[PDB]
Amino acid sequence: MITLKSPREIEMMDESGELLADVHRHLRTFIKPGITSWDIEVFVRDFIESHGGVAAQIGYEGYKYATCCSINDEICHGFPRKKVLKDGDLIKVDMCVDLKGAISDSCWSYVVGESTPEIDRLMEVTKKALYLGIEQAQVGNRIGDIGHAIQTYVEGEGYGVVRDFVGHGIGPTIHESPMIPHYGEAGKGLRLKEGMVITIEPMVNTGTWRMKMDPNGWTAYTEDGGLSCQYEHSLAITKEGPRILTSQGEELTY
Repeated sequence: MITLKSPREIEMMDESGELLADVHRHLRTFIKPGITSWDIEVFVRDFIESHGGVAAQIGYEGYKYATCCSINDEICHGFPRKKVLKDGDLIKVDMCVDLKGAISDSCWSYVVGESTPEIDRLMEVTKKALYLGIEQAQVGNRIGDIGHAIQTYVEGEGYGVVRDFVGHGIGPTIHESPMIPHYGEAGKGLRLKEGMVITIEPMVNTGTWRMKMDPNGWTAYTEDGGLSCQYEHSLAITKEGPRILTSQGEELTY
């Protein structure tokens, strides 16, 4: 149930991740005030599919979309909808790609139009946090090292680290064991081994880390109305150290 991938599998997951990365790159100019999150769904789904892939979230546990679009105080699992995006919206776009059977997952945050100081700071903290996480993903370190790197940094900046959602393994589906919490204690619990493929995907809130659920069973809101932010990568645990499968270019450049 935690499967270890072979070099060839990892390779294909890397090719899957390049297509998803490429969708993210194209989102940088497509996302603007006046579009809806439904337009993002349509565009992402057409891009993945016209390049041979399958949007792996469709049918996952009944989910119907290629994408999650979580706006502002929505933390994760927002539905793309025909609601107009505005100046100042912070939208997290989550998508998964299955390219010839190989899975990649990656959520990236975008600010729509003119940003604010509050949003520029939150996004830069969340993204740093992802990368501090990824640093801890070495063969031999343990899963709690990843949570401890993230929580210490996020909390030191004044923010809450969501707790109710966590990273996970990937391959052969979009969501496998093991769990990767984004808070925790260095040196605990499960040990990372070569050939694991996982996501790191901290969700960071400006105020409490607590959430409430929408009636739809999927979408989560911050409990206090603070903005929430997420960045995610898929990565392979290797002897060389973490190989980021969904990289969009040079790290922290984007």
